Amino acid sequence: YVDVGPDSVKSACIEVDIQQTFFDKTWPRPIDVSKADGIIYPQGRTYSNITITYQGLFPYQGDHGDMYVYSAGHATGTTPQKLFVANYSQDVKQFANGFVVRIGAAANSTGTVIISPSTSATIRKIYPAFMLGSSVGNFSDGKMGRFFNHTLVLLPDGCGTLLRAFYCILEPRSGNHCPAGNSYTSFATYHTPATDCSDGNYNRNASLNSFKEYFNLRNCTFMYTYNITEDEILEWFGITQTAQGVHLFSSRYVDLYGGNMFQFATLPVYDTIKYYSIIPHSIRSIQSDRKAWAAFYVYKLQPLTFLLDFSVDGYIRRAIDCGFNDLSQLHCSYESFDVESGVYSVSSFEAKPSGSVVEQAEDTKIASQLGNCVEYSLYGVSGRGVFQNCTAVGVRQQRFVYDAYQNLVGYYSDDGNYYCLRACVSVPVSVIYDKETKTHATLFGSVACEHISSTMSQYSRSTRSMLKRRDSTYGPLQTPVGCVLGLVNSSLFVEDCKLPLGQSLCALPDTPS
Amino acid sequence: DTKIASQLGNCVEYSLYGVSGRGVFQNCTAVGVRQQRFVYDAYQNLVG
Repeated sequence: YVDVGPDSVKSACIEVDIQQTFFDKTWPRPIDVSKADGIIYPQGRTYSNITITYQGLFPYQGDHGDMYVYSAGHATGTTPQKLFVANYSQDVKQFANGFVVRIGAAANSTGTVIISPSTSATIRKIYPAFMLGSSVGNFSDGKMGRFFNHTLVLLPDGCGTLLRAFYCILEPRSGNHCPAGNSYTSFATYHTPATDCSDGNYNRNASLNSFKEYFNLRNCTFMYTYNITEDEILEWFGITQTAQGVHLFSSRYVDLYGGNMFQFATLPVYDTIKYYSIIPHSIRSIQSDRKAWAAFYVYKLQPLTFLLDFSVDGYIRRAIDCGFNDLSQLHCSYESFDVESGVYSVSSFEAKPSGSVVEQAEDTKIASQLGNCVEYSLYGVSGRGVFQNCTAVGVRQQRFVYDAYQNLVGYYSDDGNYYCLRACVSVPVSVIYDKETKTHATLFGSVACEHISSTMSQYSRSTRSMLKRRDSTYGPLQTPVGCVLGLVNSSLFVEDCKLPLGQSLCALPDTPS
Repeated sequence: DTKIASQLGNCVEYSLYGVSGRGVFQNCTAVGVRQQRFVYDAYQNLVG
């Protein structure tokens, strides 16, 4: 196995007190895909200033992320005391095709100390620590997140210039406040800047040793280290896993300023990751010497279709999340960032089915539900639709009434009633776009505004929120063509808007640019 | 294995780290992101 060096000498662990309520903050950071936020650059290829479609793992455009903040622990007077940390050790997540993170975003600004927030200390970048593995479970004290067999460990040591990676078995310790002891609270790691991080000799074992104080390193199959340098700039990092092993990505090695991720490193581990957690960390800084740290964010990767706007230098500068909006769908369908003005049909709303209705004499509450849009099963015949009580048509005894295209028109039930079956009402959608003002509006067809609402139970794709920035302040408007949003009854008479809606209606622009 | 690692401009068969094809090479101004090596067009032909 790997030469881990010495085991920890001290038996007892420094006590960890959970101060999680101090860390409740709301500094959300939605992905800006038009700035290429979170974009992982394509593997093994480059391009010129051409725009292409691409398929790969990406963050959702609407994702605000999960936010975590590291802080200094307890100290008083001129000395360190007990650790005062967030409850992040309990935050076990289901791994889901990798994730990406944003680091140091609030650098070159000020924040608060959090645990003693009234100080209003300036904030600086701090690097995250992580644990990944195939299985989790309870600690001996019932605490969440004990990892089993071998686990991945990612920790910076001391100052941000050194990163270490491990694949090893963790061993619980029987000391005071330690994982096999009965005084255990929560695992955490720490850095002690008063003696660590010396300017002529940064403590390259600092955080690993504080890690070792809670978990012994046994059976270690992989260890790697990486060289980093200090910089206040925002950084991107990510993790994915394939049959080739874990892949590590970063912006730092290649694209420090644009922020596109590149294939920084890979790992030999072929064990599939099922679970992921963040290792909580704290600083053992002296009470007067406290320094606040910039917020840290995590976003999940997803198998999505995107436009990518490559620069003349091969860098991705803009991107479009194709499924995010109806407007985004049009940009992807024409492969462009500058679609011509017009009225365009887009994907329709489905309906969204309710609870199932089942009849099958041979389990007891919903044998009927007269009129909605439900899934059903009728003696092994299945489908979905709206039932309505109506006048008898076909020969009862044979039950199922069909049309010439073999669709179930109706049903004679075991209550003696004939029910008409009309499937469900999908709602067609089109959007009005003007390129010159870069504004838009929508039309729902002849369905009528009685069935339209500010949020929808019916579902197609993601959201219509780009319209709703103005259109959630208005009612739907009934017109002769259809129900619309954002259209305003001006009652003007205009010869030609170049955006006719049919009949005699016309979608006039707000006064041109 | 050691004599024709380059031949600047004719019409040659080539192999570049397992990528193969044939064509004329010409020394020209840099375009794509170096590190990724292979520059492609929208139809996935090796531009450079």
